[PDB]
Amino acid sequence: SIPSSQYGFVFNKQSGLKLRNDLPVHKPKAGQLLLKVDAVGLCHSDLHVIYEGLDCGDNYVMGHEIAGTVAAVGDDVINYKVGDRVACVGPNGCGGCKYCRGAIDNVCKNAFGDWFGLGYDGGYQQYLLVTRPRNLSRIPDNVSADVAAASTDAVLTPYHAIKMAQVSPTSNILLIGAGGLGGNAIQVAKAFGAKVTVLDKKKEARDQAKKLGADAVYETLPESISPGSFSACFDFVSVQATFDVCQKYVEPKGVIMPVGLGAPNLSFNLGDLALREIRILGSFWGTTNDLDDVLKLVSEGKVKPVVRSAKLKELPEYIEKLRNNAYEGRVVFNP
Amino acid sequence: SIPSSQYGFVFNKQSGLKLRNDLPVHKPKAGQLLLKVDAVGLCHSDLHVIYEGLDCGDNYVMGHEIAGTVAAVGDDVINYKVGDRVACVGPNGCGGCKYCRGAIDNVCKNAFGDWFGLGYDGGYQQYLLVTRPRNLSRIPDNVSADVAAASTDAVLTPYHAIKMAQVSPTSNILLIGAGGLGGNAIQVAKAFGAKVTVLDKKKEARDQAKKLGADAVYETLPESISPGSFSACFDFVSVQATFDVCQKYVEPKGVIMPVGLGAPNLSFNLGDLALREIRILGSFWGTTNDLDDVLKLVSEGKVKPVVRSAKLKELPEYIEKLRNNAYEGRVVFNP
Amino acid sequence: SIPSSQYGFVFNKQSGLKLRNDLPVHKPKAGQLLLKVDAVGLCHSDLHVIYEGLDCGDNYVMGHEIAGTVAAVGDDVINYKVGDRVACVGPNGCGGCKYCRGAIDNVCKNAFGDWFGLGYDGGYQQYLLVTRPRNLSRIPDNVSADVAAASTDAVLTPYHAIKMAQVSPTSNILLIGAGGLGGNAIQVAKAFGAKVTVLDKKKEARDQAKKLGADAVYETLPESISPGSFSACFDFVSVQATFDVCQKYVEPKGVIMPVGLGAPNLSFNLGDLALREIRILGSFWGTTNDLDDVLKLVSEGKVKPVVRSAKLKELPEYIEKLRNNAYEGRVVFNP
Amino acid sequence: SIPSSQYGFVFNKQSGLKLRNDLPVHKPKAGQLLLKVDAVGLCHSDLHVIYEGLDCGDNYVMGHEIAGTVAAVGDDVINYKVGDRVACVGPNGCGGCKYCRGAIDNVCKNAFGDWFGLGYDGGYQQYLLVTRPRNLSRIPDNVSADVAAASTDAVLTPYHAIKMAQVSPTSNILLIGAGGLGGNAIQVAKAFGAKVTVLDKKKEARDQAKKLGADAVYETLPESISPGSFSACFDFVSVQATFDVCQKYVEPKGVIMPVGLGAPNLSFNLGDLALREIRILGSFWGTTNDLDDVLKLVSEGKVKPVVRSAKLKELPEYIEKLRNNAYEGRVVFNP
Ligand SMILES: NC(=O)c1ccc[n+]([C@@H]2O[C@H](COP(=O)([O-])OP(=O)(O)OC[C@H]3O[C@@H](n4cnc5c(N)ncnc54)[C@H](O)[C@@H]3O)[C@@H](O)[C@H]2O)c1
Ligand SMILES: NC(=O)c1ccc[n+]([C@@H]2O[C@H](COP(=O)([O-])OP(=O)(O)OC[C@H]3O[C@@H](n4cnc5c(N)ncnc54)[C@H](O)[C@@H]3O)[C@@H](O)[C@H]2O)c1
Ligand SMILES: NC(=O)c1ccc[n+]([C@@H]2O[C@H](COP(=O)([O-])OP(=O)(O)OC[C@H]3O[C@@H](n4cnc5c(N)ncnc54)[C@H](O)[C@@H]3O)[C@@H](O)[C@H]2O)c1
Ligand SMILES: NC(=O)c1ccc[n+]([C@@H]2O[C@H](COP(=O)([O-])OP(=O)(O)OC[C@H]3O[C@@H](n4cnc5c(N)ncnc54)[C@H](O)[C@@H]3O)[C@@H](O)[C@H]2O)c1
Ligand SMILES: [Zn+2]
Ligand SMILES: [Zn+2]
Ligand SMILES: [Zn+2]
Ligand SMILES: [Zn+2]
Ligand SMILES: [Zn+2]
Ligand SMILES: [Zn+2]
Ligand SMILES: [Zn+2]
Ligand SMILES: [Zn+2]
Repeated sequence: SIPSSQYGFVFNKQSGLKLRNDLPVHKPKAGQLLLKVDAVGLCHSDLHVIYEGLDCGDNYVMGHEIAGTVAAVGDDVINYKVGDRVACVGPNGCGGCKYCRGAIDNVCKNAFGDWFGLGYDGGYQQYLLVTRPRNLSRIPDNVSADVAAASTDAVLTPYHAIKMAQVSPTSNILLIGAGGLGGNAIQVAKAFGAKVTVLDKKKEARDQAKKLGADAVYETLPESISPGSFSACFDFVSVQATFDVCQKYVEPKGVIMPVGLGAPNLSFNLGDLALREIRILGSFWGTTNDLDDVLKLVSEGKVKPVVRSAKLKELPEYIEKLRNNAYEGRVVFNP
Repeated sequence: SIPSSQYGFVFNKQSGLKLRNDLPVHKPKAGQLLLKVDAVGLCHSDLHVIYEGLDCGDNYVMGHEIAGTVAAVGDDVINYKVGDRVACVGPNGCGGCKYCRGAIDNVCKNAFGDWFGLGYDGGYQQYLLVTRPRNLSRIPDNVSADVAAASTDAVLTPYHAIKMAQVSPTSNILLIGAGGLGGNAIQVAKAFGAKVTVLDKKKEARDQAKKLGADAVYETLPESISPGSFSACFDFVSVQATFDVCQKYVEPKGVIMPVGLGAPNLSFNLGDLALREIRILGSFWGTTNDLDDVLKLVSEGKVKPVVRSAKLKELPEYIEKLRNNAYEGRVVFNP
Repeated sequence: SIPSSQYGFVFNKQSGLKLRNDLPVHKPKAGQLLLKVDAVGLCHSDLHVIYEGLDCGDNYVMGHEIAGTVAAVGDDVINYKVGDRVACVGPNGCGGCKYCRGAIDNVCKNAFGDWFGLGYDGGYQQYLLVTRPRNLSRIPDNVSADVAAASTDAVLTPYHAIKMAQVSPTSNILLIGAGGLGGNAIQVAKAFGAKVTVLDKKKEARDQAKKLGADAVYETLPESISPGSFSACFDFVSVQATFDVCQKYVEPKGVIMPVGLGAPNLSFNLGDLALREIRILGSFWGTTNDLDDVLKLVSEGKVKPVVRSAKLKELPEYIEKLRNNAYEGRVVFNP
Repeated sequence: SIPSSQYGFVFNKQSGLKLRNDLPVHKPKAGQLLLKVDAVGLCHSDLHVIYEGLDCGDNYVMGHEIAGTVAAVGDDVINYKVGDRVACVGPNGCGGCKYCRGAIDNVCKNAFGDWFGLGYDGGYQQYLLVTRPRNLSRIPDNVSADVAAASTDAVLTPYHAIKMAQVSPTSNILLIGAGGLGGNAIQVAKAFGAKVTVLDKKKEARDQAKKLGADAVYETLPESISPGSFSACFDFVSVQATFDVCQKYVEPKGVIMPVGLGAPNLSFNLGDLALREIRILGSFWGTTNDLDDVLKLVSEGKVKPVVRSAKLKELPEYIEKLRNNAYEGRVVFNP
């Protein structure tokens, strides 16, 4: 049956993220549903929230890569039934604004500060109350919870960005960072037919980037590669040093995608951006529609997320390891 | 008759901009044509180059807003003939690469730095040798040399940016700076149907902005105006302070156009740009096709450039005035 | 107060459109609301349903240009309150599908056959039950019901089409038909900044087109006009003769918009369409977001719908006049 | 050495396509070059010209899929050298109009009726005079002349259309016709990552379609496939019946690409195109930039044109087999 209480990690600004053993298990009201978390991923963004002032709100269960099984549905829920395996659409769009009707519910202003695991409660618990079921994607039968969870951000974000940049078979792109996101960016990009060059400061990540399909992998681009030669540069790190590499190597009218959140601000050379018409396109998570596209690509085997799983109570240990860039790929937790 | 020597203003990194009374006038070889300058405009970019280290080559006659009359055509040229009134397409693209064949001849790599008045010789002289006649647009009979001169940049640049921003009747835009480019941007934007709000530190510029069609003008945007409510923000100043205004007032997925070149670098808030998918689009001058459109808009009266003229030998006195923001609109010179 | 029974014109396949005196006044369930019709427009499409046997469904109150005031809201409805003046979004999207969330709720497969007044009940009655209020747009205070009504189709449709064609100040377009939609297409197009040439076989319509802002109006295009010289051709008639005019005068890569529905099938010259890459884009009504864009353009005075009002009971007399192209612009009715 | 006379096939409205053993060998004038034809392909289009009067001009050497080696260069030709292996860009744009500058040199008006082998002389000869060298693309060393010839149209045309339709990894497309163009369209579509369904009346073609990578291949779509379920429908046949299939199976807002020229006219159901906003996009050959993209994709092994070669003098025989749809893929000839 479904318990009266549960354990989970709650984030509070004065105490950080804390394990709580006596959390309530909400019973879904009309239009809501209860999701039993099967897998929740750890995104590097949680590190920015907890340790670097990335402000998303206060006192909420973290964990935004959520995959679970419908455990209970409130009155009026007809689209979902207990037993349905689903993954959460991070942005948690309101569903009624011009954004949520305009194919871009990821930037819904009403939902700003109310994202799953980033403002609103997330997956670092046993039972998640979903107030808006519209923000759910059905997980295909052949896709595991662990992979589905990673798919909601580690894959979704790169997919959304790559789609936005309109990558194609004539694309010659550069990806900076081959971690959780970068690793899936490689596979998504290859699916679009692009040539992919990867940069990463960690040898292990570089080795993995190669196994995943990257056409070229380096720690530092050789002097032999020409500046202003890439059609698109996706920066999954976003510190000034990496942004500078993108601006140097992107071709005229090419695009720079600062997906990474490694700094509060970044500067660009104005004379260069203007005269060569470089485009800096912000990209955030992904849309409800994108998620459906994504789970389909994973299901069909085009994207295989590097995932490793562990018990949810081991989370603090893995956060520490992540802080030290001590592992490759993604790690997901089973509550 | 065509003289064998001329006067003009030559820019050198060591001696700045200097008047030369012994510049050479060369009959055009095959493929080339000699243009007699009728009007050449003074753009603020010239101030950046002469006084602020904006790197635009060395050792060439300045003046990049050029309108004139063909004085001689080399053999092989059959697209133009003596007497034709034409305006120069600044970027001076090679016309044979993938950029030039791809509707973006303004970002041609082969020709990077080979720009009229900003790398290659320009209009601050009596005769300009044009080596690539393809980079000329016919001036309509009812458009004066003075107006056509201003149109090649002051009107062309903002037209190119607005067009790139896909401005429309549903647009709510903010323009910062109502000088040479700004005043014309107001008119172009109104032609596209946008609502225009202008910011300028100088009363005279605000008044002109208003006379030209701006819906609202201010020295300081009222703090009560909702942040993130403009679909596009065109910054024709580009210093850190104005860029910050753009990022604060641009709506989600909206666009920031840093057309101005007032600083070597500009920084943007990373979390804001990413989470709200803000776009920063570099825009440079205009294309050959763009200029034809611009000259048609001007001939039709949709854009009426604010212009006043003087003898080219008065350039020094006007450079100082523009440097002190002493006049409104554009100033053009007649050699 | 709210009456128990009402009058309205119900459409049935056996007996056509007949006036009823015993129509119930539905009490809105949860999530629904009751709209008191203040103004309802007569569209030419209604004639296709009544006389050309255009199958939209059967046994429903017609009238799809709807404007009114909220008379009652069921439980749960909080986005609307009795007294709110709103206009119906014709397509009546379901809201949950990928089309409705994808910025294109006008083609929602789920709501096919359930559009206001064209499958589902409409505005040719006193009180309309609104099952899905997401399909409503608030009417600005300075916009009358009568004008709002015409805005939901007469204006909305050509707006949506014109926007799709990406018209701009460089566009040279041709519109065929200056009636309900045509007259507004003229205004919306001028707003977009395009030069507009209009064709209409009726002098009174040509006279009005000129008054509305058309740059040139004719019955037949003069020989002086070159073929393939229009960037876009909007056909609000759509019979083979008018389509032929479009394909002959549209320029290479240009677009033809068969907005009109005057024929079951139309043919195009394949050789011409392929070699000159002509585009034929289908356009249907408008989206919820389009209507907000539209009502705003009207409130701002950019579009002044030629509207004339009469009492709903006079509908029959007016349908006959429309059948005979006896009047110009739109006629809307006050219940 | 270069002979003073040659043989080739000339088309005339009166005598049809006839072999000539006394054709002159043109000496290149300045800016022009002579090309030694290494391989020329037979496109079904040639049949329409010979037998069905698609009138492209008169008295010209046919054969528009051209690959060869520069035999001679006139004075001033600098970008090309004797011995350079190049493939002709069919449309043979003028290079100086707004279309050629606007990334669409394939619809250049000045060049209408002056295309390689279709108005202007083509490849069914030994030495072709190229009056406009801009319409050449370098053949990579690892691409044979036979394959390159096929790439100038059999691959280029479908590449252009597929690029235009913006196919992607989430695309579910239908291709009708698996001949010369069809077979390559399958390969190009896969490189873009789309799911492909092919239709061909001929068994051998279906069998080849399967070997080329189509996900599903049929003679007739099984009743188990839902109408309006394809994102894009490419018709490489274009007879009323195939178009009808496209209109029935394309999903809302989907696109129909009538690339085939199997009929002088085609009709579309207006009610259906309008309500489901179906798009019909004309597509013609390819652009100079498209060919560079294509030869690169071929060189990279992503597209392997099914090609079989024969002596040019055997052309009369193969034209007959093609009329009889007797062989699969493309057949190219060696002069
Ligand atoms: N824009 C969005 O919507 C969005 C969504 C998810 C994550 N993110 C951001 O993306 C970034 C990465 O997420 P992640 O989970 O993949 O982190 P990760 O820990 O899983 O992987 C990080 C990788 O970056 C590499 N790296 C770090 N600094 C580098 C440098 N200076 N040069 C080269 N390589 C470097 C590391 O070696 C590591 O392999 C984070 O900053 C996160 O906040 C953004
Ligand atoms: N991207 C391009 O291709 C391109 C082409 C031309 C010019 N530009 C750049 O555009 C900028 C303006 O060109 P211009 O000739 O119009 O300058 P201008 O001197 O003709 O007009 C400048 C205007 O900006 C206003 N202004 C200055 N600082 C301001 C501030 N902090 N806040 C608000 N308003 C301010 C001034 O009062 C004045 O009205 C220059 O930096 C120039 O280099 C760029
Ligand atoms: N696609 C859509 O979503 C949509 C929405 C509404 C209406 N429509 C269609 O648009 C068309 C017009 O609607 P309306 O209410 O504005 O019609 P209308 O009666 O209000 O105006 C019709 C005008 O077309 C002119 N006209 C008719 N035949 C002509 C011809 N052969 N040549 C030149 N001019 C001609 C008439 O003189 C008249 O001025 C109808 O066919 C309607 O079904 C389509
Ligand atoms: N628009 C352009 O720019 C362009 C460029 C080249 C060719 N084309 C046109 O494309 C068409 C095909 O060119 P091609 O060289 O590939 O022809 P092809 O002879 O090489 O191959 C034709 C294929 O179509 C199949 N087919 C014919 N009728 C069919 C039907 N009713 N249903 C299903 N399958 C059918 C045949 O079995 C054959 O496999 C021609 O009409 C040609 O004119 C257009
Ligand atoms: Zn994340
Ligand atoms: Zn929302
Ligand atoms: Zn300038
Ligand atoms: Zn170039
Ligand atoms: Zn209607
Ligand atoms: Zn829907
Ligand atoms: Zn062909
Ligand atoms: Zn041309």
